[PDB]
Amino acid sequence: LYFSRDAYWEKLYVDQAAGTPLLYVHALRDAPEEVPSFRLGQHLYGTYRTRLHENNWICIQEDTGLLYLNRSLDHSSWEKLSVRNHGFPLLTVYLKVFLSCQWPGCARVYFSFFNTSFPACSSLKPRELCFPETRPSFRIRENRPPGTFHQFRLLPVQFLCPNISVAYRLLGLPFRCAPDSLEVSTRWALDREQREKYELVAVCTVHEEVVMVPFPVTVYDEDDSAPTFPAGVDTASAVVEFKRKEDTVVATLRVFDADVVPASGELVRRYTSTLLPGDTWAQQTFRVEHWPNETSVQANGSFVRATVHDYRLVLNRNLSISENRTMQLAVLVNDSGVLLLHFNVSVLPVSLHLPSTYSLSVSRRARRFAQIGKVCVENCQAFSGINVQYKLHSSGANCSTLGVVTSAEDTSGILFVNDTKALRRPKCAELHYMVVATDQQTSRQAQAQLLVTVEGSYVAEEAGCPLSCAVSKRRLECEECGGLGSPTGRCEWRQGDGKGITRNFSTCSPSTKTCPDGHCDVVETQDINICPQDCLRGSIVGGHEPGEPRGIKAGYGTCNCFPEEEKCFCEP
Amino acid sequence: PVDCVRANELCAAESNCSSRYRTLRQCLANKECQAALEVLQESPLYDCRCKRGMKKELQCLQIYWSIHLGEFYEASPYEPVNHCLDAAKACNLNDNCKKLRSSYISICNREISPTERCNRRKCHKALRQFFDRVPSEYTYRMLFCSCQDQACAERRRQTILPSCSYEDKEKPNCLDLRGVCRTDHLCRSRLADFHANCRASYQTVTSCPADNYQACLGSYAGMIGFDMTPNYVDSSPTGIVVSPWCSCRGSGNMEEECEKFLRDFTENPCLRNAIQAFGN
Ligand SMILES: *[C@@H]1O[C@H](CO)[C@@H](O)[C@H](O)[C@H]1NC(C)=O
Ligand SMILES: *[C@@H]1O[C@H](CO)[C@@H](O)[C@H](O)[C@H]1NC(C)=O
Ligand SMILES: *[C@@H]1O[C@H](CO)[C@@H](O)[C@H](O)[C@H]1NC(C)=O
Ligand SMILES: *[C@@H]1O[C@H](CO)[C@@H](O)[C@H](O)[C@H]1NC(C)=O
Ligand SMILES: *[C@@H]1O[C@H](CO)[C@@H](O)[C@H](O)[C@H]1NC(C)=O
Ligand SMILES: *[C@@H]1O[C@H](CO)[C@@H](O)[C@H](O)[C@H]1NC(C)=O
Ligand SMILES: [Ca+2]
Ligand SMILES: [Ca+2]
Ligand SMILES: [Ca+2]
Ligand SMILES: [Ca+2]
Repeated sequence: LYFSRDAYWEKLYVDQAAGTPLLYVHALRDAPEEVPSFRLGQHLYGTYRTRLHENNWICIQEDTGLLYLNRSLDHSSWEKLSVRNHGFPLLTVYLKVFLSCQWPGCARVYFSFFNTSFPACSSLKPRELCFPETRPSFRIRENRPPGTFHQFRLLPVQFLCPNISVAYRLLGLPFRCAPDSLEVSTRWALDREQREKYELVAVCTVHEEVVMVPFPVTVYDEDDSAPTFPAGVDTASAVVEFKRKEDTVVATLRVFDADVVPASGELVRRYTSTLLPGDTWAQQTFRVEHWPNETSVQANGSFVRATVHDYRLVLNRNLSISENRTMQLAVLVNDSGVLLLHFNVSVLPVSLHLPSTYSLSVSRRARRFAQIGKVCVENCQAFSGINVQYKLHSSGANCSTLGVVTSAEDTSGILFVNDTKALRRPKCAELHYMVVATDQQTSRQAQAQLLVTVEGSYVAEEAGCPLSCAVSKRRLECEECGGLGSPTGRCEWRQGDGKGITRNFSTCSPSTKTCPDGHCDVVETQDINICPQDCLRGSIVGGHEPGEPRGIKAGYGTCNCFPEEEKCFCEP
Repeated sequence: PVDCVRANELCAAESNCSSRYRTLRQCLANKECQAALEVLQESPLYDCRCKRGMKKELQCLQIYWSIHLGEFYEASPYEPVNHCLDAAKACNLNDNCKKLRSSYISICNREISPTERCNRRKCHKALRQFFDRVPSEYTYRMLFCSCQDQACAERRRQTILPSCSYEDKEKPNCLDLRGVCRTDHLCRSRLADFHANCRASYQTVTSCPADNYQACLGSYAGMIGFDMTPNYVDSSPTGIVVSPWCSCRGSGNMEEECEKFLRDFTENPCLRNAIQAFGN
């Protein structure tokens, strides 16, 4: 038992006599034992869940399902009931109907009342003689014994105007309009899994006007579909090799289901994924994430929808390097039909050796905090959740000149000039360092050779030089003076364009590959005089756009910066 | 007309009314409920409203939803009352519109991370503070300005800055977003305010109740800055369809109610005719 709709519609007037039939109802059964009873709610509901009075004018026939008028109407009862609307205009009342307020356990019936009386038969258009204002829309389960769910006629219309010749007509369809009785029935039991929608055109014919009205039919679903693989895939092989992060999607698969019925409120409570136990290392390092998505599939030239569940497999912690294992994981799927999944996971350890000797040089004219070379593992861009730190050990322990800091983006170290005087000495000209590549989580480490040659000559800078490269504004004063961060000893000039506010802003940097890079690395952020145009937290004078954590993202004209006041200027 | 703040004022001045109010509040938050109901149907708390932009609107709504008994429509607790270039120029020549305009822009145009595009709650707070205390001849002129080409429609779409507030990574279910909006006090009251003033009608000539364009426009613009915050769908010059950031997917057997809930924003002749007649 279920109501075919949730809203029936009826127009009322003043002084309609008793015994006037109002409307029909329909309640299609589910089992061959069910008889539709119809009981009425004992309150004339007004607007927004407000009781007005008990029903005392409308009675019902439970057998034919006939709402009709028990008593007559007047102006006095309706002006009485309009008072209790509490500041709202009386436009539509409604009743509640039980059967054995929500569909399908209850059905509310609307009544749109007019303060005027019943107009004449010829004073009404046949569009207002055939069908109501609210075009219907029905709710039908799948795979149920069909019956009668709708009737066409307007009962007070033909009850008060019987002399108007009116016909109704429907156009391999299971639906049918019977002759000599304008009830609508359905031949066979239907399924949404074949087709979900049935829109039709019902034709009313008066004397003379032919009126076409749309007629939608919606089919509802039951859980008639076990979970199904797309094509035979039951397992998924994956290797946890380089990432080892707290959370990375390891394995991914799809499962088809034509059942839609466990919707998003109760979707967690019905479609169950269960990691089968057996090792505590899996339960401390793995989990299964699950969500569906609706897709549209074709059945007989139509487009119905179904659920494609996606099961992915997620890590739980930072896996260390020393893991040298493999497992098979088993997954239960419950579509409350019972499905099993597998995952061959292989967690392979990582070698941490380096090339043994990093032969390189450095010019003598360089200044403090100038980048030279890069120390890194053979797989630089493979590490995700493993911290690798770099240090130095000078051999003579007397000629300390250089240092290494580690960026955790690439997990790699960058050489920087720490001292000027030790590089300035002709004694410490070829230096031998033990670059030791360490680790934080598990103390596996390695080491390597660093030979560096102090090469070139030394020339003093100018008399009025500032301490940073970005103080200069023109091109000549940039390269004829030496700032801090450059390993060349002089500052470099990059020249932009006249295309307005661009990223290509003309400036003076230490290195044209490092300072206007758009990234503030570990080297530049040590002391804020090196690269102010990538690492400042300050104010900008001129049309520009600042960087996303910090810095100048785009400028106009020439851009110089005073890092002593955290101020920058941009002007052609 | 007694608002719920003064209704609580007259409620706290009496002993029986306060007793039945706290009794029904302990009931909701048989016979104890029904006696309190049949007493408090004559209270000043009964049929108390609130105001738009009033001081302590939150307490008024928390009092009003406290007496409410536990559904597509609900009762509104309120008083039932180049062109876009010129709109922005008329804003920036006044001082009150300029300050709050630059306030919500400089809040909502601040990217934090490459993942987090903007901060959500501060942007909504700035947009609510903009659309509460600005005179409505400035808000309606900038949000509703008649266009003929694509660039004007793009400026009109970018006015509430949808890159931070409106769009998200996904379009969730409209029914779930309705449940989230009806969980909160303020969003549920603004949604009931929109439902009471912007339904379609078969009797009135403009399909709007009381033929009131102003109440439907105020009920529209009062939803800005919540999770159910609508905007335009594209940069169409003449085609004007507003929509919240959701869709009909994931509906299950609740598809028809989701479509009917979405047709309030997509296919409302009342709201579209109100926008068109305001544009004339
Ligand atoms: C679901 O599938 C549609 C297909 O176009 C896609 O756009 C959407 O991102 C998918 N959503 C999820 C959560 O997978
Ligand atoms: C991992 O274990 C296997 C077991 O035979 C061994 O052969 C292999 O050398 C181990 N991995 C490393 C990096 O030592
Ligand atoms: C699936 O869930 C239902 C609901 O609790 C339960 O009765 C059934 O036993 C479950 N399936 C399995 C294989 O346990
Ligand atoms: C997963 O491991 C099992 C264990 O023998 C094996 O039979 C199966 O073929 C493996 N899966 C794949 C895709 O090779
Ligand atoms: C995992 O490693 C990352 C790498 O930096 C680290 O930031 C994070 O705190 C680690 N988390 C855990 C739970 O170990
Ligand atoms: C650079 O030199 C200073 C002073 O000699 C010292 O404190 C600092 O630790 C050095 N840098 C590194 C990375 O060792
Ligand atoms: Ca079926
Ligand atoms: Ca299923
Ligand atoms: Ca199904
Ligand atoms: Ca840089």
